[PDB]
Amino acid sequence: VSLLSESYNPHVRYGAAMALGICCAGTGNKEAINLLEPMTNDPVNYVRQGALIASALIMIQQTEITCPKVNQFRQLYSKVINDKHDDVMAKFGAILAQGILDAGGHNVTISLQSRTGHTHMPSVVGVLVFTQFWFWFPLSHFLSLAYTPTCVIGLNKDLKMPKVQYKSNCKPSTFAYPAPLEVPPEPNFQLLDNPARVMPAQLKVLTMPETCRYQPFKPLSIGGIIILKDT
Amino acid sequence: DLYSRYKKLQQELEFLEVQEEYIKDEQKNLKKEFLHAQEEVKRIQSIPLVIGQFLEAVDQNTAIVGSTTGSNYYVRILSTIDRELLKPNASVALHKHSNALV
Amino acid sequence: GIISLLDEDEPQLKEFALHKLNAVVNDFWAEISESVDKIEVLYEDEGFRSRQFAALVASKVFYHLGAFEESLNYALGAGDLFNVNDNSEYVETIIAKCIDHYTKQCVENADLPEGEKKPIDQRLEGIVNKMFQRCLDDHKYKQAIGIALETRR
Amino acid sequence: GLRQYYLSKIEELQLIVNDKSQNLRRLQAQRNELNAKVR
Amino acid sequence: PPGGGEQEPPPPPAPQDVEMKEEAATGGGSTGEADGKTAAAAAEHSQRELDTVTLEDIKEHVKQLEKAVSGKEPRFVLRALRMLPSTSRRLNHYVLYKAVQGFFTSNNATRDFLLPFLEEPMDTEADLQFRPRTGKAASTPLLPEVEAYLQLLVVIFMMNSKRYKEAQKISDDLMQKISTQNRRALDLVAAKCYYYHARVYEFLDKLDVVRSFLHARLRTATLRHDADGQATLLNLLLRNYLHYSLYDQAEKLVSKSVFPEQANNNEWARYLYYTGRIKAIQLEYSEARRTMTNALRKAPQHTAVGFKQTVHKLLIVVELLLGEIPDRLQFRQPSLKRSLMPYFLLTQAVRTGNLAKFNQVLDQFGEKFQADGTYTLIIRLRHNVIKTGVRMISLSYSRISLADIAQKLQLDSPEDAEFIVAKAIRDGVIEASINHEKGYVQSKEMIDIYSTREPQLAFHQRISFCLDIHNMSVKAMRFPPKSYNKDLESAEERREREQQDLEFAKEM
Amino acid sequence: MSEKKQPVDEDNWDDDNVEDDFSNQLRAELEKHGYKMETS
Repeated sequence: VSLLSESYNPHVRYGAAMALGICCAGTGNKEAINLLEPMTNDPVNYVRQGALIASALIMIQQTEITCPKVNQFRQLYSKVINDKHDDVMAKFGAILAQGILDAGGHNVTISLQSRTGHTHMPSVVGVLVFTQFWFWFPLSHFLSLAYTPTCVIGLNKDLKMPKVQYKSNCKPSTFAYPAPLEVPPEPNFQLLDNPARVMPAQLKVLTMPETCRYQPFKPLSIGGIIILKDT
Repeated sequence: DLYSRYKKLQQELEFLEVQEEYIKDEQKNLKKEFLHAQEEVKRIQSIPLVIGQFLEAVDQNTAIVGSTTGSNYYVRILSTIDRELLKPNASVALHKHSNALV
Repeated sequence: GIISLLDEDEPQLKEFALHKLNAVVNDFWAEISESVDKIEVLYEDEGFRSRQFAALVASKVFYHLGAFEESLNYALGAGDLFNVNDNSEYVETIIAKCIDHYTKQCVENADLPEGEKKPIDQRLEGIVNKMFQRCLDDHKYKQAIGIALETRR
Repeated sequence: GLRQYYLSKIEELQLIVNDKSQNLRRLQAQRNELNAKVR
Repeated sequence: PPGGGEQEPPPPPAPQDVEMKEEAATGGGSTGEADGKTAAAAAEHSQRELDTVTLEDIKEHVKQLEKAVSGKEPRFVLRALRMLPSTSRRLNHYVLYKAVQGFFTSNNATRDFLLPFLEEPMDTEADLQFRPRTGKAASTPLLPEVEAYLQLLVVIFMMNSKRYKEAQKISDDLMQKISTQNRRALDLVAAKCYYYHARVYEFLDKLDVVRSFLHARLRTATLRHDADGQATLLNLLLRNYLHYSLYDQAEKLVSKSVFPEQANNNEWARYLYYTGRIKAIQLEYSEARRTMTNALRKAPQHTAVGFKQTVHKLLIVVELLLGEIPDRLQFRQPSLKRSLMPYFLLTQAVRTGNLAKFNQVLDQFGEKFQADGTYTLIIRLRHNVIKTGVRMISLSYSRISLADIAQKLQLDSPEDAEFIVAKAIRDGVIEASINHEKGYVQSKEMIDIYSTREPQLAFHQRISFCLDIHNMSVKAMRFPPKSYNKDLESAEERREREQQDLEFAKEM
Repeated sequence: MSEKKQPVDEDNWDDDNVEDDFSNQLRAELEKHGYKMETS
């Protein structure tokens, strides 16, 4: 599609960016960010816009260690929304890209795909219906079906929360946060409760609870909810 | 594993067959597309045409002319002009506003 | 030179002719490569005892000259003399077509098995599960996990 | 055979990869020049 | 001793100076960039290997006092060459034996000492899996033995060194040649060692064993890989079968490997000659004079004495068979003064209409034409001489007696000069009638061959071909098209200034 | 480059065509015509 980013029309140049934005949005694709880097430079307002939409979808819940272009683009949405001489269509992808980029407090994410291999069809309908903001603006408000969490949940009975506190092993900077600035010696053992967010790339870096009273009967590989056998 | 080494490799021939035919479409497709653009540009040489006189060029296809208004300009030119038709002291044609060679 | 006595009409000199078709099948292999192909004459003849080995050496010489399925039909119809050796750079030549026509036919047998199926020449599937047991017994199960898909069975 | 039926199929395909690939390589830049002339 | 001591010690380090940067760089690139990386994209050690042939073709002549090549073998055979922590000492070992040549005395390899220079696939962790290293470190001593050849107590050392390289060649024939240029990189080494192999182990030894070994080498060729084994194994098959009279010309007709697909313009170039003499001995019907001409025009700038004499002779030898002849001796460089005079003296008789003048050549240099072995093709030219004569006279005179042409053609018999003339009518050549009763052979005046549609065919042969060479001047042309990075339309910030000042004039 | 295996080892051209045709023919005319004067 990078070859199609140089079409002589800005329509196919426009749809190329949303093609990457629907393909690689679950990944911090360094290649796709590399392709979307000059896509904001085009003299057409709506492909500058869709460059910001796909630039928002590529890096949700990604803090600076999946790819360093996150904070390269945080300054960029403010950079284009704080100009007066821009297009409303231009900065519209930025005011859009904020509510996309900080969705749910970095607790929800997109997923057109289960761990099982099956696709997540209401997220599929949510993104296809999300494409047609052209001819109705709250038509792409049908997006909440795409928002899916990234959190493990432990459980032992039909209702009772357990008290499990496991940790991690790998580089702990991956557990970075948004951390707003609000202007008017390193722990890798991240202890977690039952409703704790975790990156799917951080599902492999955690430690299983081996010292708690609880032990998971299931091998912990997916997030969501599992039985956590009290031992 | 040796088993994926042939199936995944005929997978990309099965993928690869749709690229040379597909741009083989584009050997003619931007010919028949391009000729739409080719005669399209000449609208500027409509009829409200003012007259300059060619003086010299800095480089290929960007030049300096002497207008019949008395002043001189650094102008651009139409590409289809045979450049070897230029310069006895060439009576040239200028756009009245954008002020380039016609 | 031994090609000259292929008109003896005594079923012992055909046998003696094929005595010299396996050890010396690299020099006048060039000679009888395109001129004489009377393998199918004695092979289809009622003269037995000498047709069994005849399709072997035609499967040798027709292999290298592009007559691959020609070497494959004679490869099937050559018999017990044919599959007796897997200690050469030649078993690689013949199972490359046998398991080829096997599984590319077995795609159509994944299409319509019921009716108009394979008239197998009883080794076309026999060396399949034979060498597949060699996969099962030569400790390789990254390929025993794979040829069991290759059969589509 | 895997060594001597199945590895006999890696030896054949790669030749079609390398030259039909290369024909595509020539043809795409051949289009790309024309795209430059277009825009 | 000052004379030896002032001209002999600089030879050793300056060949060491070039050999630490040509094939120590082929050591660092052809083993780490082919056995471990791609060499099909980077095949420069093939032509670098050509260079390490060419420099060493005329690099060594002498019996090597001061151990300037004879001390290289105790130097360069002690090689692990496994990995950089095992070759960082080998880079020192390129220097340490200079003290063995210079401070001490090394082992003077003089026709006897090659055996302790051969048994190192074991000494200090030498291997056989890096056959880009062990075939190059096979060839690199397999060359300088057999380069000067030294047929005095060197044929068995050469021979056993060929046995070791043949063990590497069998490991090449059997053991993991896929995608490594184990096969491909050592088809050049195998191919070039076929010539020293073929210049000790052909004419001095039995070639007919290398026939069946070469049929096996061709059998493992074309299955696993179709390049570089499809090429050399066929001229290298051809070169003594042509010298023989074996059937393998028609086997070369029915052969599949007749095309080896762009065989590197050296084997490919000569290959067309090697198939040209095939239809020479099997009766040129003007089929292969284009493949002789093509073999000639694909031949390089080196010297004519190699084979370019013999394609320069044989190329026309087949057109003397047709009847056509140009001036051959037009480029008197190093070819058109030495080896022509019997052969241009031959066609000097052919350009005459004389009969026994051909015999006056054929006795004069019957043996010189047997020195090459063309004489069986030379012997059949009396036919084209006499057809040259009958086209000459039949074109010249019109109503001429047959009782004149036997005497003028010194045929000594008019009674069958009815019959040579008669078959000259029969086979095509001349048309009109003989008054066999009278004796004059009349000939009609056939003019206006233009409206006869022959020169339209003389066009259309060349119309199509000239269109084709324009097509090839197109197809060879479009590789350049590259580095076309960005078709930038105008700008971005100056477009913002254009809409800015445009907004000023629009509010204005 | 140029290894080139060895199995064996104007001013000229207008002169070469007139060498072709003008090859072996009487070489020395000052006397041939002067002896055809009385014989012919």
